[PDB]
Amino acid sequence: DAYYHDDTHEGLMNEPHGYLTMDDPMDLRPNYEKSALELLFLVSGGAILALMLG
Amino acid sequence: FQKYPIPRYLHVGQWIVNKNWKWNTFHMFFPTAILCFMVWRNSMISTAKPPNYGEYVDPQSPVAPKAIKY
Amino acid sequence: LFLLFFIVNLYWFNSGLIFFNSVYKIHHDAWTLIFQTDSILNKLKIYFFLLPLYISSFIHSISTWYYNYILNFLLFSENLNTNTNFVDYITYNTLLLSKFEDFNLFVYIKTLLITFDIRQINLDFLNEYPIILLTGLLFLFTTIFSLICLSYLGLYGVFILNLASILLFWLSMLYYFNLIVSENYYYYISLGKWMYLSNGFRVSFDLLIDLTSISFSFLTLTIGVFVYIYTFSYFRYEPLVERLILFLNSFMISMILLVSSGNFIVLFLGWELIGLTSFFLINFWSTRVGTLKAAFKAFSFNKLSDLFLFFAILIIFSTTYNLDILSFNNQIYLYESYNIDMFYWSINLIEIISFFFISCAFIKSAQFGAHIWLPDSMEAPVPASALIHSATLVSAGIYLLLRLSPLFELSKYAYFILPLIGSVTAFYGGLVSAFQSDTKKTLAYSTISHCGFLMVSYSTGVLEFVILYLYVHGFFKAATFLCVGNVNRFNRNIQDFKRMGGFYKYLPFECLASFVCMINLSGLPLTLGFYIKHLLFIGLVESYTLYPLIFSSLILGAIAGVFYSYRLFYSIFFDTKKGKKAIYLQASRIILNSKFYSNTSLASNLSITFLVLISYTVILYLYCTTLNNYYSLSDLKSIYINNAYSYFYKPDYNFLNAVSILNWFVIILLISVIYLNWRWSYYYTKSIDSLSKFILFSFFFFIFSKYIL
Amino acid sequence: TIQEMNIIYLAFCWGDSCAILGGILFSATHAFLSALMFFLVDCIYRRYHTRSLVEVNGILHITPNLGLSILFMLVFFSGIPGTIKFISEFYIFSGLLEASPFICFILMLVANVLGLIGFSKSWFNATFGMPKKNTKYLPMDLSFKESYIILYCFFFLFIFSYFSSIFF
Amino acid sequence: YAPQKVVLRNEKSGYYANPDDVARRLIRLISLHDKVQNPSAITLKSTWSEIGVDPLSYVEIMLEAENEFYIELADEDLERFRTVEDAVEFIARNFFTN
Amino acid sequence: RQNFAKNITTTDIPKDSHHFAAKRSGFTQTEQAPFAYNDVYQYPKDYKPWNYNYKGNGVLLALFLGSAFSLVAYERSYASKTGRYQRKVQQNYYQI
Amino acid sequence: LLKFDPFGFYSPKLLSENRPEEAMPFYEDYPQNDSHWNLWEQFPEDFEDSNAEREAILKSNK
Amino acid sequence: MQNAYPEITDQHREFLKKQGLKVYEPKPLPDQINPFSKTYWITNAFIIGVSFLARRHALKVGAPRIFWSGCIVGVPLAAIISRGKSDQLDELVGARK
Amino acid sequence: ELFLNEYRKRINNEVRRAAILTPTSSLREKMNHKIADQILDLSSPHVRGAHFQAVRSWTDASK
Amino acid sequence: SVGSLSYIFYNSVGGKVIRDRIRASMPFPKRVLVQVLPFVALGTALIISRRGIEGHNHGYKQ
Repeated sequence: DAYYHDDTHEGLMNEPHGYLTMDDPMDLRPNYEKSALELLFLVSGGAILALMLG
Repeated sequence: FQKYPIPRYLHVGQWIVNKNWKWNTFHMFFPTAILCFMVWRNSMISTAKPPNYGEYVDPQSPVAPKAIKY
Repeated sequence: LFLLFFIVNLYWFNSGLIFFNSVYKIHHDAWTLIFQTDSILNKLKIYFFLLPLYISSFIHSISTWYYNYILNFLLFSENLNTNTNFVDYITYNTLLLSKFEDFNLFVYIKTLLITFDIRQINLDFLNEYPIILLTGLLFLFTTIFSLICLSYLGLYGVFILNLASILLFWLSMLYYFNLIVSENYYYYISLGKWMYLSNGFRVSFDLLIDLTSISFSFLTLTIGVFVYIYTFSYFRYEPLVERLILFLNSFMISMILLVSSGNFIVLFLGWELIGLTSFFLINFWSTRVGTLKAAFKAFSFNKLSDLFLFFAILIIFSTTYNLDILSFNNQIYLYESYNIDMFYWSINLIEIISFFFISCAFIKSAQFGAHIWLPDSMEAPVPASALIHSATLVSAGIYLLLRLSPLFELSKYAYFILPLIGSVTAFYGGLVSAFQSDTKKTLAYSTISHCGFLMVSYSTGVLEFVILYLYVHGFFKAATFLCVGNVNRFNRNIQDFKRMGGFYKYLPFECLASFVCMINLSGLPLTLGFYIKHLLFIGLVESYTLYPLIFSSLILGAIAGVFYSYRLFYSIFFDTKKGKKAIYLQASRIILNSKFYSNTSLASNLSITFLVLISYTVILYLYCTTLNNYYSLSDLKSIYINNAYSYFYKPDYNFLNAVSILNWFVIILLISVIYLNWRWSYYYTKSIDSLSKFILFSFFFFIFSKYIL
Repeated sequence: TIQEMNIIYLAFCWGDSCAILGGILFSATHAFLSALMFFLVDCIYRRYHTRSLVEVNGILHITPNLGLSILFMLVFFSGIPGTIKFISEFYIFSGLLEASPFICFILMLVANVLGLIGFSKSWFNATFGMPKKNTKYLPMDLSFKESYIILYCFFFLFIFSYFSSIFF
Repeated sequence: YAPQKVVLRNEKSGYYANPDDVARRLIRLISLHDKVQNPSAITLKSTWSEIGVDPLSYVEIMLEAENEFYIELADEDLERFRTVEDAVEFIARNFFTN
Repeated sequence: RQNFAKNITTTDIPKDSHHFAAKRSGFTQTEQAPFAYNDVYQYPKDYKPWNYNYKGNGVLLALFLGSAFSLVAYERSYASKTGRYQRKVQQNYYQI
Repeated sequence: LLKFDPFGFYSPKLLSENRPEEAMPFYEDYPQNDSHWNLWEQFPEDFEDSNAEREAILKSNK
Repeated sequence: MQNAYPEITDQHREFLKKQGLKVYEPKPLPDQINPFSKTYWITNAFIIGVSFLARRHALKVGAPRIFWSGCIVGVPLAAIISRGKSDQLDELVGARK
Repeated sequence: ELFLNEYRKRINNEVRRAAILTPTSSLREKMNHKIADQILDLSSPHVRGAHFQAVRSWTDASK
Repeated sequence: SVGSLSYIFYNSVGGKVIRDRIRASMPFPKRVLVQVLPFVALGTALIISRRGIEGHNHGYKQ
């Protein structure tokens, strides 16, 4: 186009950013809700695989 | 439209450019191709095609459609 | 050191294997020398040069053993090896060389290497096993993963990944398109059992790649490829170009799934998917509730279509206990003489199913009454509108009619509703498009008119004409949509051409390509649109009770293409400068003069050029496959054959004179649009003089070319 | 929830015929769908401190994960064939159509069109728009707990279609 | 690219178009009117009555200014303008001025 | 309200104590007292907040081993249901 | 919204998490995730936590 | 089950063979497609190896590893599904059991 | 009841097979030979299909 | 129970960065235990269930 600013010189061409979730990366709590839900997901997947897949 | 600032904390895709997008494209295309190849083999196990040119179906062959014997 | 020792050991092992195999085969040295009778010199003889064979065997003695233990741990079987003590099993297996029978080290390596050769792919394998499924899955999964990984892939990453997937899909689909259209190929691909639907009944996710499916899918995929390449240009400096691209890809794959359905459940899945993806495409400007209302009107109409389709499928299942489309089509004739006791009425079984399918088709493929969502669906970006209007969303009803052709052959409701509604819709759409000042609304009403014409063509009983009309309309409507989208972007999001004019200089390629695509789209004489409209009028049945209204509407809608095509082209490009001064002056500054100067994108220009070229090639191929003296099209799976091809092959004089009446109506309309002076001009007198001399020249040219020489 | 519960209760009005199968499947499907929808309402009320449509809109632009969850919840609630709501609808509606075709059409028209249109209108207006007011008080995106609960609801609604058909 | 740090909105000069260019274009457009006797007597501080512009002439001039500057001006804002300086300030601070 | 202990013992909080420097001289008669604690969190250099930073192989290995167990279990189940010890492989396999 | 950064990846975040006012107590900031699914405080295995101060003072007094 | 079609004579079949026609018969799956073949399992092993190497490379460069991991997980899943499909007694259009 | 539904499903599968192995030029004749009669035999009253209850008398259930 | 408790008590010691630091500051046997222990227990339970639902012990085989 007429007057184009490339990505390197653009001041508002964002690189990927943002927090993926609301969990604090530097959170010091022994919070286990995420671990419990991950365990639920993994055990459900394994039960489907190890009991029902074939 | 004129570019405007985007919050740093917001995980939005507005004017997002990844400087390493080539390797990401490689590692998101090729494994996807492999997965689709495996699914393609699995679905090609169950695939039906009509007879080719010059080929007819023998009505008494097991391939021919069958009727229920009551 | 390591490499040299490995090479020496491999050579020794291969020599030992050759010695053993060349001495074991004929069952004389099979055992005698192998476990020779002690004689410790002999023992070292057999344990020293067959040592590479023995040592490896020792590994085979310990690798399998532990492996079996793993199974014993994982499966609770075999009671492990209590019969042995690990001192008899190891000695027995290690000293037993019968494992190395007819086995060579280099031959195994060669077989490993030749298991990935691509020179032996062969063409019969491609014919027998459709690779198009692999590329379609690749496109679908790349689209989904790009939707999930919008941060790993930036603008360029998303564009390149989806471009590669879509190009592989298009290249794969061209070969199978040729095979299916010409050489009577089709495939039924079962992707495993999908889900239970009745007690003991399980439907499977099946796909049917046949003539109807390949036609719709190839049209959709070509339009989608050349819109996707164009989409990146149209959304140049917009916040969510990756989002627009992924929405387009999702809508494309939804339509491909819809047209490739093998069951009514995959059909309903594709219907709902195209509905929701169109809703998301229309509601691209999520920050606007003004877009939300239009997208929600489209969503409501799609939900009504889903209700009708679901009820029709439920009636089919309750009648036949079957959901396979092929089985339903080939056995629905048995249920013609059937009725359903619904409330106080006894409705014919075919009549009610056809009513529901036809309502579902009419809502999607916009017909009169149910069309009102399509003009409001222009809030979507231009690439989205091009995909929606050229094919896909408005061609879904045509796909419903073509896929279930045997059902609608035996329906009195279809016989009465398809031609009447089609002609009314064609007349309405063409007439309103002839009066629209917005470019996108003009093309939307043109799409409505051509959908009505497609309904009429289906009512004629000839499915080849339906396919030809669908292809021509889709290709040229998509190209015209891209051209008017470039025009709208140059005009800075003002779509009405009352603020345009003089854009030929600023948009030369757009002007010329739009001219070509409009003369093809509007069915002007000597063009493919003229051919498809002539074919439509060839097969139009005259036994309808409302034939006067039907034929009058068809004529008035067929003559309406000239008006909207001329108005759009001339007002956009060659009218006076009705636009704003900022549009013209900013793009005409002397500093901008360079070899890079362009008010559009080189990628947009190349995409439109290649789209037009491929459209011409495909339409010519279809014409040769259908309209030639040698009919080479594949089976359309329809047993209702009328005599409409007789008037195409050996017409009578009355039909030629009627089509001549239509041609002269078109000529008079061209004369009107070209020479009528609605405004004062310095050339007003000279325009009348030009008209007079043109009339006289035409008369004398007719006199000389017919009689004198 | 009232609509789904009445539909399920309809399937048990034919005694022990082959209609309780659809009732059981729809019971499970409505359990998961109601859990997901009330969890989404909980997330909205904890983020924006409101549930009314006139107070919160434009969730997709400030809380993209919540808006995506809302949209996919609507997709699942619309009886998409891949999930188990479509299976339950197929069972019950086939049985009712063979029992009473006109009443089956009336039930499918009112539930799957008018009710669905209203339900989507009240959710689409919340998902889209502009969250212009109270920019200082705008919340953050979805946490891992809520994201995983929503994903588990989606995963069950999808994968339960592959359960053994012996009992269905 | 973005500096990876939090960067706030830059108000800059507060004008989305050059104030001097907008003022000169507006004064040239005003001088085009038949009832404006002296273009050289037009100043930003000058009033419409001072430069001899009646309400109807002001309506015409403002409509042509809207056509020129690629914007539309509400009647309340147009009546809010008391001087050429006010008109130029409103046009230059408009985000859509072109 | 939250009542957990910020001063964890399992590890040391990654901190940057040089970003903010507390004032220690040149105070005026109306200035406020400086702040005692000025350490700020220091994220890893290769940390991306927009994705999962999971760089392990545990989940992949667990899923792969579960799938392999499913495969071998299905093989044994098919062998048993056919009345054999191991699957009998036919010389030719055809499409279903 | 532009300046909002509660986790301190783009705008540095104090361990004190806020500068207390000269008229307010040093209360912590409310976390973005107010989850109460927290275990008891986790200490490393083989953690020596004996009251060494009291033991030393008692030894001195003994 | 019965033949369901009007029977034709062996003389007619011989005449058709004389005219160049060939009787349609199902063809066995190729080693690539057959889930019980050394070629199939060598392809699976190659997929596993290249997927692990590409996971290493992606971790090095920050590219996603989730899709290569999905390939690794689905290599035995695809085999399970394929062999279950091949073992079931049901047929659709393919060779008769 | 499930076995009669299996009969209908098998006849539908054989119709699908005929739709692929036999072109439309001669499919309906071969279908009207034997298959169509069995399709009409395994119809809405004779098999439960998707219906809630297969309304059978005690004699029909015993048969 | 052992797998569920081990998975949570090892993967719920803090945020992402905190957990990464804690797991990095571990001996190799401790990391192996953190990974191997939660998987082995659940996998063995599922294997026991699979052997429960199966009949490989039937003697009428050839």
